[PDB]
Amino acid sequence: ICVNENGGCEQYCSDHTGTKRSCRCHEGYSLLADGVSCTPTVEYPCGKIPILEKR
Amino acid sequence: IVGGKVCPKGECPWQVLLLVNGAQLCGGTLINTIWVVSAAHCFDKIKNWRNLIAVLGEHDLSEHDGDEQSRRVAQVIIPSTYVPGTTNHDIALLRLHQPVVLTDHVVPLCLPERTFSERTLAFVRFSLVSGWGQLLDRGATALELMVLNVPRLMTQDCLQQSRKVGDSPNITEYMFCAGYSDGSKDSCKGDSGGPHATHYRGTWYLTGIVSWGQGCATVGHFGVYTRVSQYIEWLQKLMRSEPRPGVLLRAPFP
Ligand SMILES: CCOc1cc(OC(C)C)c(F)c([C@@H](Nc2ccc(C(=N)N)cc2)c2nc(-c3ccccc3)c[nH]2)c1
Ligand SMILES: [Ca+2]
Repeated sequence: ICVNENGGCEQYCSDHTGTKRSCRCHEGYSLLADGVSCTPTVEYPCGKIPILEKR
Repeated sequence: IVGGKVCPKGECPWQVLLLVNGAQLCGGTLINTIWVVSAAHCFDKIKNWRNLIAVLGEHDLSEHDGDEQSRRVAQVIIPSTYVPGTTNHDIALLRLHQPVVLTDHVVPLCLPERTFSERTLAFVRFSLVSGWGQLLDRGATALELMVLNVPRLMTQDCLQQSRKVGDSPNITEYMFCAGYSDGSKDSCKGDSGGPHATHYRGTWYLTGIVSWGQGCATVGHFGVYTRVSQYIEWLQKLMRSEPRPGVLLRAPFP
């Protein structure tokens, strides 16, 4: 699943036994209940531009 | 950077400026509050290891605006496979003596997982390359941080689209080509060590390091970047390790 369109994950993807897939996030983010989206948990998460984010 | 534009202040917040005795040395990429990724070749001619400074939140070299944060570089980690004066394995991992403070102007770039970088990021066509390097080949360096959007090429396509120059170094699996062959846009030697940053679903990641090329924006040639995906596990293991006395450290690769 992960090899195809990142398994639908916004960030990291792990393949499991069968058609099972777990999305994951970089530190400073949490996975949403959709199981694909990553939301920041810190004021300055990596790879985001504050002046553009706050705009 | 040749043929780019000024990166608006705060829009390249992971950009690092490396200084030796206050003189511009190289670029770098902040990946968390204490670690910087740069190019190993930046350090081939260093003698005064204690005079090496990393500057975060830098934008304009002619003025101090208060957003700049300077830190001494406590450690420079180079893979054992890197040979000074050669092109392969061009990566260095730097530990800052004290963490930088994250602010609107100082933010780390995400170091991606290897699988995500190889299967997804490697297929994003365009990425940004940045630095205070030469504005032209054999020209002056920039006072304001510059940024350029470059397309990535498969190595087979890079070699077929390139002008066959004698004694040219091989493009290994630890490198990738990005840029243009028309001589209008490229990163330059003074941008060495700087980020090649890739956007994916609202987040930016580290995919490359400004490494080498034939001149700067030379017709028939592309920029060559260190393929960061090959070093993820090597970087992660070192970031979890205790500091060791002495600035330079050669660490086994793989
Ligand atoms: C492993 C490095 O291998 C190198 C091999 C080179 O030439 C081959 C063809 C043999 C070469 F020109 C370089 C220069 N870098 C550079 C970077 C980007 C481009 C580009 N067009 N995108 C072109 C050239 C350079 N950077 C420095 C440098 C930079 C800071 C502190 C200390 C030294 C010295 N030289 C590096
Ligand atoms: Ca400044």
